Amino acid sequence: METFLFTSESVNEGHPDKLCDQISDAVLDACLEQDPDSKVACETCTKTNMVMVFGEITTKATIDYEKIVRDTCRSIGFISDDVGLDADKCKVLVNIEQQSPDIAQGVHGHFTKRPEDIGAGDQGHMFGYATDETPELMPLSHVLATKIGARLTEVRKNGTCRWLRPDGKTQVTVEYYNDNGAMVPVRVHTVLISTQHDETVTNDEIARDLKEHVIKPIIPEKYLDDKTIFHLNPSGRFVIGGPHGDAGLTGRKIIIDTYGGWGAHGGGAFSGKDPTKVDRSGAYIVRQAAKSVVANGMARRALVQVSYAIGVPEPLSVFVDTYGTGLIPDKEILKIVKETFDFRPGMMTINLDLKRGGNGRFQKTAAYGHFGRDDPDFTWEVVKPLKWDKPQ
Amino acid sequence: METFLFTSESVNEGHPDKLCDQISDAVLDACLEQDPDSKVACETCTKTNMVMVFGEITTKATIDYEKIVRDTCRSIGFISDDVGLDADKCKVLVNIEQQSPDIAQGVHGHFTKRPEDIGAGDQGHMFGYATDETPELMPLSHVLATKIGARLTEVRKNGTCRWLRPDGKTQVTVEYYNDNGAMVPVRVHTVLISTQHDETVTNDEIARDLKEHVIKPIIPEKYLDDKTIFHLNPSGRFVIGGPHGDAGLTGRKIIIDTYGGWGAHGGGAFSGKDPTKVDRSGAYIVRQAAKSVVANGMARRALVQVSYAIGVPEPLSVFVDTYGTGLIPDKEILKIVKETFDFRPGMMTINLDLKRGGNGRFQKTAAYGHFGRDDPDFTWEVVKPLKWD
Ligand SMILES: Nc1ncnc2c1ncn2[C@@H]1O[C@H](COP(=O)(O)CP(=O)(O)OP(=O)(O)O)[C@@H](O)[C@H]1O
Ligand SMILES: Nc1ncnc2c1ncn2[C@@H]1O[C@H](COP(=O)(O)CP(=O)(O)OP(=O)(O)O)[C@@H](O)[C@H]1O
Ligand code: MET
Ligand code: MET
Ligand SMILES: [K+]
Ligand SMILES: [K+]
Ligand SMILES: [Mg+2]
Ligand SMILES: [Mg+2]
Ligand SMILES: [Mg+2]
Ligand SMILES: [Mg+2]
Ligand SMILES: [Mg+2]
Repeated sequence: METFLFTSESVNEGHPDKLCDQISDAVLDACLEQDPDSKVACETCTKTNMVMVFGEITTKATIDYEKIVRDTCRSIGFISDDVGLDADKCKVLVNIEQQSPDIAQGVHGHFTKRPEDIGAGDQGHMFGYATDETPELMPLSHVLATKIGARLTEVRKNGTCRWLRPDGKTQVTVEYYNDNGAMVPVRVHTVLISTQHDETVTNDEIARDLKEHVIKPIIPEKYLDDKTIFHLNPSGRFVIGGPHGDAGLTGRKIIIDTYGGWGAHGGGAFSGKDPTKVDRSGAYIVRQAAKSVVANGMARRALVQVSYAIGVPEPLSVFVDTYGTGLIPDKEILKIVKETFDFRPGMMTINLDLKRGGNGRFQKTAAYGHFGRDDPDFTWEVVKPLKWDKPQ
Repeated sequence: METFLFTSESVNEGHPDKLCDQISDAVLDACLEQDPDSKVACETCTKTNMVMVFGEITTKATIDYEKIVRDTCRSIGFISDDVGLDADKCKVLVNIEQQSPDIAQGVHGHFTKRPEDIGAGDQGHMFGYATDETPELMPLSHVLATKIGARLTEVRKNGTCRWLRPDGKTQVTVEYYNDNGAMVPVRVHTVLISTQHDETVTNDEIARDLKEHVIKPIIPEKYLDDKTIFHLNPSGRFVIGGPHGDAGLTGRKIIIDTYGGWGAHGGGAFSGKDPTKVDRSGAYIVRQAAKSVVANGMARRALVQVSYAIGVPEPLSVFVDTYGTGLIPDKEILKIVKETFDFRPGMMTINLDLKRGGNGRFQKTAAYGHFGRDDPDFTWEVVKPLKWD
């Protein structure tokens, strides 16, 4: 049986880049809760004892940027210089201005353009992907790395591993077989975790606890064997973490946000962006398309690209590829996708309910990936029925 | 003839995200020039009247961060509030500290580990890609978007289009034919440019000038026809730009830095990173491997993944896929790539000469893409001979 090794990583919510995504999306949530028509382009960065929120917001909302920043950091567990950032000591810089009027006239006519006439908030390209290899129609390498990172957070919060600190990363190498273009996981080859820790725990205790409390409960037993490789805190010490160890920025985890290196990426970040930014609304809709093609049994795997021009409602290009797993030709799947899905940003916003913030609607997307989640707020995970001649 | 549409974009050196990449790599260059063993992790961000350099540097170098920032902005053409940032008046913030000692012990033993023992400076995965569809073994959608963006900067600087301002973007949609897994460009479907401009030029003049001075000189005539679509400054006004129009950050153009959506990306940014950061040295080596497989005639297309753990010299995984274009099996190409290439970071650094800064060695990688360039400083663009039958 010929196989190959494919690797995906993740980080948890205490990773300093993920912190920035969550602050950017906490700001988006706060704007939309008061003004659903908010134009939001909120970037965040962090380093030792410093968070800065910067970029462009036009909102009728009254927003306390400082509070949102400190509250977000506090909830993730950045509550002392000892764990790499103190939410209640750190400098909070704010360099927020209104959206460029040159952008605003072209995109939405300063909040006068009707939904079907709203232009793309910028140019770019976006991909959606789905694979039948997991029930959430996501790649197993990604899913396993992601769920391990979430389990790492959970055993700190639930008091199972009292020695953990917020900042952690994971990486899973899966051995795969190609079944007529479909991806069939064989076994997990290598599992890696690097997690921040206090000074009370030995490397033997870290290794024991990570294997028993974190990795074993998440990876299906059928994928683990006596030859599976384990790298557990390979640096040998990870006491210094969060912004103290490593500068964070919004949009530096776009592959961890998406498909772990499977499918494709157009390069646009998600977090801190209102849905006129097709970086977000476009990627969500082409995930809905890719997932719908696979969930309807039209294909075992699907990749969809869309592209846009700033100020133009209609996409410049659309493609569908099923890696030869389609039960009808890709040209016919492309025709069905284009008849079923409205790629116009004004339409995507309403059709996926993307102007709703609050109850951390977008903050939830900013850690543990945007795709393959079952929370009803993830509206682009809802499968659309597709009209086709489905085999008996 | 059955075809499909594939789109790639670019931005030029005046795009605020690309400005950040160039500042981050200007800081790397400046450190390496004095201290080749500099540990550099320099992030940059920018918004109206403000640039900030932040992250971690351990260097024996004496560095003027403010001068490097202002010189980099000045050279790109950010010389007034009128064109979106004033290199001589903007606030320059600096939050640079030394590398975490916890990282330093694990990666390089505080500058004591020998090359073969240097660990990956972090975990992660990187892909390299090559395609025989262009002489540079890069995807045509990416190459055309990139070369159009570079021509856009050129006609501003050389005084061909004097209305231009530094900040511009491109996108090209190519109609492709699949030839048994190989990619064969048929024609250019859609060309888009959005460029910053002064108040002295009409939208009709912009469209005329961009077609005649920027697009026509770059796109091969064989790819352009009467049905090619043009979007030329479709927003209708792009007077405000650079940091004034839009916040920039290092590492927010990783697809424009690489293959324009072709192949794959592991998510690691390049700019501001010394070569112990396998995000950079790992991506460079797997581009060299993918390109070498294609240039040796082993395949018409090649994707190579490598992955690492922090502190471990040897990669955790390697894969080769030729999209069914391989003339020998992918398992055998993987065996030749692993016998030919040394993926240990301490060895990659020396083998690609990545500790040399100066004459903007890394600053030049920080706009117009890291791959498919002819400049001899792009050491990873050198084809290695591969032994096969
Ligand atoms: N008035 C205008 N009309 C058209 N384009 C404009 C414009 N003002 C600015 N732009 C361009 O649009 C660019 C934005 O590109 P991106 O950086 O791709 C946006 P982003 O939302 O930060 O997404 P990213 O995640 O891809 O960085 C600006 O930096 C500039 O080149
Ligand atoms: N001592 C240590 N041992 C192991 N891991 C550590 C560590 N100190 C920090 N790390 C982890 O390594 C992370 C670095 O993750 P990344 O953000 O991927 C690095 P980067 O150079 O910024 O690349 P990027 O482009 O992927 O963002 C830190 O944020 C932290 O989680
Ligand atoms: C076209 S620049 C990208 C969007 C811009 N940041 C805004 O505020 O809408
Ligand atoms: C493992 S954290 C990423 C690297 C870090 N910025 C450094 O200073 O080396
Ligand atoms: K960093
Ligand atoms: K931005
Ligand atoms: Mg990072
Ligand atoms: Mg106060
Ligand atoms: Mg973009
Ligand atoms: Mg940007
Ligand atoms: Mg990384």
